Amino acid sequence: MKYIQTEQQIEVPEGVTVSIKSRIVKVVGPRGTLTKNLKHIDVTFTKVNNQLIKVAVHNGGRKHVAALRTVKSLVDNMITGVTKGYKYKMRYVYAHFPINVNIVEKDGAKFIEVRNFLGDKKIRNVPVRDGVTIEFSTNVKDEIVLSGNSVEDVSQNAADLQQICRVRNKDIRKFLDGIYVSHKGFITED
Amino acid sequence: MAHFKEYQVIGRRLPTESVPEPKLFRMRIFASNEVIAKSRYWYFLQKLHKVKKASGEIVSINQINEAHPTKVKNFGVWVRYDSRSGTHNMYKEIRDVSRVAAVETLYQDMAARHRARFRSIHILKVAEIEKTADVKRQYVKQFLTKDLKFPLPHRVQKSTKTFSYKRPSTFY
Amino acid sequence: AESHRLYVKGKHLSYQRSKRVNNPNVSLIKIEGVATPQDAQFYLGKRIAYVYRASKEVRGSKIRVMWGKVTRTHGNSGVVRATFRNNLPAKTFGASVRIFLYPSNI
Amino acid sequence: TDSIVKASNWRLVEVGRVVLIKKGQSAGKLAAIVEIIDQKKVLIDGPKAGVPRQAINLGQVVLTPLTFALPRGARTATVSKKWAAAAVCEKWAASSWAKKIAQRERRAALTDFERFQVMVLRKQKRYTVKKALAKA
Amino acid sequence: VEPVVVIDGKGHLVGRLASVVAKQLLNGQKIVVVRAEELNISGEFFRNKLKYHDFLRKATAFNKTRGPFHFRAPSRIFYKALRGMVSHKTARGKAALERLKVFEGIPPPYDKKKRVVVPQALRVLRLKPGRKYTTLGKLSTSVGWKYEDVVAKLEAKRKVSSAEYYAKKRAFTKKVASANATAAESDVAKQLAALGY
RNA sequence: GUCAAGCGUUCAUAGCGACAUUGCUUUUUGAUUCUUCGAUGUCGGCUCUUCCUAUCAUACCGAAGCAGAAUUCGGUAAGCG
RNA sequence: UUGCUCCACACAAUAUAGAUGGAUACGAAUAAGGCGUCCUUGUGGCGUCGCUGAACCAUAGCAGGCUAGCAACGGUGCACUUGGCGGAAAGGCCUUGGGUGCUUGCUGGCGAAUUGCAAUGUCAUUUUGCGUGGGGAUAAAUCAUUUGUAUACGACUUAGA
Ligand SMILES: [Mg+2]
Ligand SMILES: [Mg+2]
Ligand SMILES: [Mg+2]
Ligand SMILES: [Mg+2]
Ligand SMILES: [Mg+2]
Ligand SMILES: [Mg+2]
Ligand SMILES: [Mg+2]
Ligand SMILES: [Mg+2]
Ligand SMILES: [Mg+2]
Ligand SMILES: [Mg+2]
Ligand SMILES: [Mg+2]
Ligand SMILES: [Mg+2]
Ligand SMILES: [Mg+2]
Ligand SMILES: [Mg+2]
Ligand SMILES: [Mg+2]
Ligand SMILES: [Mg+2]
Ligand SMILES: [Mg+2]
Ligand SMILES: [Mg+2]
Ligand SMILES: [Mg+2]
Ligand SMILES: [Mg+2]
Ligand SMILES: [Mg+2]
Ligand SMILES: [Mg+2]
Ligand SMILES: [Mg+2]
Ligand SMILES: [Mg+2]
Ligand SMILES: [Mg+2]
Ligand SMILES: [Mg+2]
Ligand SMILES: [Mg+2]
Ligand SMILES: [Mg+2]
Ligand SMILES: [Mg+2]
Ligand SMILES: [Mg+2]
Repeated sequence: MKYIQTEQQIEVPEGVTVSIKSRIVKVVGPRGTLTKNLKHIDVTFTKVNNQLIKVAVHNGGRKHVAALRTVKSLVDNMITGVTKGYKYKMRYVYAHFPINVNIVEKDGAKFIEVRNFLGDKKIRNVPVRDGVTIEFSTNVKDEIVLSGNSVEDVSQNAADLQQICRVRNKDIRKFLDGIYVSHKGFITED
Repeated sequence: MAHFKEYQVIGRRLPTESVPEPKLFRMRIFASNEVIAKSRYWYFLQKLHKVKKASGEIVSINQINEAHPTKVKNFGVWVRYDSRSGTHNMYKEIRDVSRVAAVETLYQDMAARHRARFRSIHILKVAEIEKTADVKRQYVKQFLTKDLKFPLPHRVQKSTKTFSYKRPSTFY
Repeated sequence: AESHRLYVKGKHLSYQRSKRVNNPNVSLIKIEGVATPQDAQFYLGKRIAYVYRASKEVRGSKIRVMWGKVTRTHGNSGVVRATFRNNLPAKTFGASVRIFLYPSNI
Repeated sequence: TDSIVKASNWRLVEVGRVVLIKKGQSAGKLAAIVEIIDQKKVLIDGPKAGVPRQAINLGQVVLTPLTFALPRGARTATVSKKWAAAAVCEKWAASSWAKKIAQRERRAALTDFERFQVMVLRKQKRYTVKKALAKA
Repeated sequence: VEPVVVIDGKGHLVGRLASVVAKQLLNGQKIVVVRAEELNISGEFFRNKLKYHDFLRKATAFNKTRGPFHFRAPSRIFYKALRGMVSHKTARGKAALERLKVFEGIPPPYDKKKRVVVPQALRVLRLKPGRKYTTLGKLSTSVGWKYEDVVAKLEAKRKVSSAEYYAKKRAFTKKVASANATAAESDVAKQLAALGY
């Protein structure tokens, strides 16, 4: 159809500074800073009143309009991550062999290492990405908490830890053993 | 056909002994010229009435101009067309300053979106939609908002030389 | 001055040809700076030299000249048709020719 | 602490936008957008220049930075009156764009004697320029 | 109109540049093309990589040393695209192809010479925004070209040298523009402005 | 391949699948007689190379009337046997 | 039987995929940039530009002669030279100074004719040769003989004043 003008609102809270040179977005709030290259979308950012940023598509088809709300969600995730952060909580699900998840140093490269997953002799290793903080819960058993500003990094590192512990050659409606995301929320939220 | 013209064509069905002064049928025809217009006139009168060109005559053909050629108008076009497997009635809205402009846009649009040729299309009705909010189609309704303005990003400048020295820009 | 040129440069492009048959009697000329058949109508009837070099002096010159003339425009982009007194050699495809300003009108 | 988002200021297809016709019968004349027919076509009106009121593709057209206040669908007398009230031609002539159009028309119009005088005056200005450069 | 024309091949579509260069070569113009690793092909990378592997599949079955020679470097991909737009088995087309030089990066002499573009072939002028495209250095590396890192290193060096050139050139054109502005509003400069100059 | 009456302890479609119907292939056999009757050496095996994929095995996977084991259906895949 | 190479200039012969004012150097983006200016030195502020190289530089003088001044101390050609940068094929780019002319920046004086009304009207750059005068260096390879790490024959690998 080629809609003439489609436009999304982006609400900036008070402690957040957003600098958008051409389509490279830098979001600087209290937790730190984040940058996203958006030069694959062809949208137009503008600033209204230092708390509101419009993003708009002009003469855009159905898919080009679809990518605009995606752009709004990406910049909102940047703002939410540098204001509140993200916190993904995973649980260890096992039947007989207790999954042993430790965090270890190998040449300064900060690995999560998983032992005894279904009684395996194979040590699994998931590198902690930059920004992601790993800690282990107290008073909640079998809980590993991945935290950070970047929801991309926290979610992908939690997904790496889930995919590294998938069951081979067994009925997986019965062999449920694994590490699973149980909670997605924020670092500092109430 | 880039300039269609509209013609009133009045034809008669020739006077016999039982019927002097027959009924004078009139059509509005979109055609490139008067030859195509009279051809289309007999095409549609052989579909409506028991008459044909050998047993009838043309009494008038006049080109109808647009009354206000420089007023922007919303048109509803009711059209019947043949597809590859049937016949369909279709209603479209077209925004132009002229009826023949709307009909040219219709023919290009029907050939583009439906692969319908000129031989497969009957214009049932062209009517200027007199009031806003009678405009049904939302591809027309987006051009009737108040204080409408838009840019044209990515301006591509035509070059008349083979080689350019500047590494051009698409600013606008 | 630094320049002494009273001709417009051109390129011998091609014979007149169809997809598979050529005609050496007519040759297609590009003229520098000419992009339009009505811009190329200025050059009709102008006098063309193909100027080339040979090893043997024949009348006290190692430079030999083939003279011809712009006859009509060719196509939409300022190419012209030309005929020469002897047809152009066909190794001169892409070679430079000279379009003189005479016979002058303007 | 300041959000900084770039402008990227375009020329808007809008009523009252002044346009320069590049190709066609008018071809170098100023008109104004009267109404937007659709995305690729508007109704223009150039009664000072002599451009008839017509529908036109925006590809026959370059927009200018100049706007003025015109109502939508304004007829030719209204367009002429508001164009003269905004004094569009005097804004247009003062722009660097129209000075370059006038410059290349003027250099096209030069005769051979004028081109010789341009050469002589350019060498005269060049001598002073190289003196100023070599003392500065 | 130049004795040789140096095209900076960056941001150009390979076929739309190759047909233009083929016509310049056959019309008698010497063409050198630089930065062939920065050429573009329209369509996505996996698309064009499957196209190259489909090309890579065909060879002479009884002797692969007489087959289609699958040349891997981006300048050679451009050369292959430009052959086939030239009757290269005739003497005329051989002489046309002798008028062409294609290089990755910008090596000497051409790094101190003006580079042009062909706006008929520019990707930002031809492709609709949103259409995916391939960079020929990335495609060549995927199909076996060895020298992507060397060309990147030398181009970074060349750009540092070129920016130190251009800083001095702006410092000179500051003075030249100011000295031309001092000669303005004189009786010679107003005389020149009366003639469009 | 589609459709799904029905089978599958209930349950159309895990696996199947009647009555119908749409195709593909040219490794079967017919059909034809266009080429060869101033001759294109006619079966099979041995030897040796390559190619195809409609995949038997091996690699990685998805599904099961997949608890394990062993199977079955399917995907990428002809690299290698 | 004064051979070879380099440099320079005298004349010849071969030619030429095609000289005729100048290939005139940022990089990046293109839903963005360039330039100028200012500060807090940034993904900054302000101003300005594009809408093509239709530009810019260059361009007057017997294919450009001879000569006289004025103004300026600029521009430019050729060699000599100082210093530096350049290895992607650098083989170029930027300099320092002295000569050496020229200058149309301005104003003068003389000459051009008959190439007879056009006839590229010859002014470019590679190969070479040969002539002259100014430097420079003073070998190998192959056959034959020999080896067997080699080998149908060639080839290969060894040896020999
Ligand atoms: Mg698995
Ligand atoms: Mg099992
Ligand atoms: Mg008809
Ligand atoms: Mg359609
Ligand atoms: Mg832009
Ligand atoms: Mg022809
Ligand atoms: Mg042509
Ligand atoms: Mg000829
Ligand atoms: Mg030829
Ligand atoms: Mg000057
Ligand atoms: Mg040539
Ligand atoms: Mg071909
Ligand atoms: Mg350049
Ligand atoms: Mg590689
Ligand atoms: Mg290889
Ligand atoms: Mg099927
Ligand atoms: Mg069931
Ligand atoms: Mg026989
Ligand atoms: Mg045989
Ligand atoms: Mg398969
Ligand atoms: Mg399988
Ligand atoms: Mg195995
Ligand atoms: Mg195989
Ligand atoms: Mg195998
Ligand atoms: Mg700016
Ligand atoms: Mg700035
Ligand atoms: Mg090197
Ligand atoms: Mg001079
Ligand atoms: Mg031996
Ligand atoms: Mg032997």
